[PDB]
Amino acid sequence: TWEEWEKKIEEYTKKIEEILK
Amino acid sequence: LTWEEWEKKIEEYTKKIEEILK
Amino acid sequence: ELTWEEWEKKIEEYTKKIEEILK
Amino acid sequence: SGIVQQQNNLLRAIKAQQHLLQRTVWGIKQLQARIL
Amino acid sequence: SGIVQQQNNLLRAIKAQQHLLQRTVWGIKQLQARIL
Amino acid sequence: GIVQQQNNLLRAIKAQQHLLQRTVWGIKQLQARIL
Repeated sequence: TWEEWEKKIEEYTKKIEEILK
Repeated sequence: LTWEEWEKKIEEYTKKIEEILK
Repeated sequence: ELTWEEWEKKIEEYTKKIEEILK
Repeated sequence: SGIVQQQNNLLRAIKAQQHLLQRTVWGIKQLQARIL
Repeated sequence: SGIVQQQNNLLRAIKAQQHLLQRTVWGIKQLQARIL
Repeated sequence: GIVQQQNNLLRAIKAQQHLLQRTVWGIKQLQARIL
């Protein structure tokens, strides 16, 4: 599902930005 | 380059990366 | 609002920026 | 903040970027199936 | 060029690859909206 | 050690760069097909 897909995108995105602070 | 050659090249590099993170 | 051709250039810009950092 | 912690940090960023990349692959494949 | 310099190199490459990843996400979402 | 871990990260980033290029190619393929 694109709704499922969209959420995982913004999940892993903010996880990365937190890692690169 | 076909979409079948694209899928394999992806999976090829995919397994190559995960094996690096072993 | 970013247009495909402005998108293509930004790809190339950052791509070359990667090769320069590795190479 | 030492070299060891930062290496652990970069590893984690790559691990998280690998998950992002996989999800983009799935998206392209989906579109390719619908378009073609 | 040494461990410190190589670590800064890797950090910079990872940061720019994240810019790449974000732009591929934007491209997929553009296609997906147009298709659907 | 740290040296063998840095070499690992270098190889992983370079191969991940290969991946990104081919996913760019896919987006460009679909985009050219639509327009």
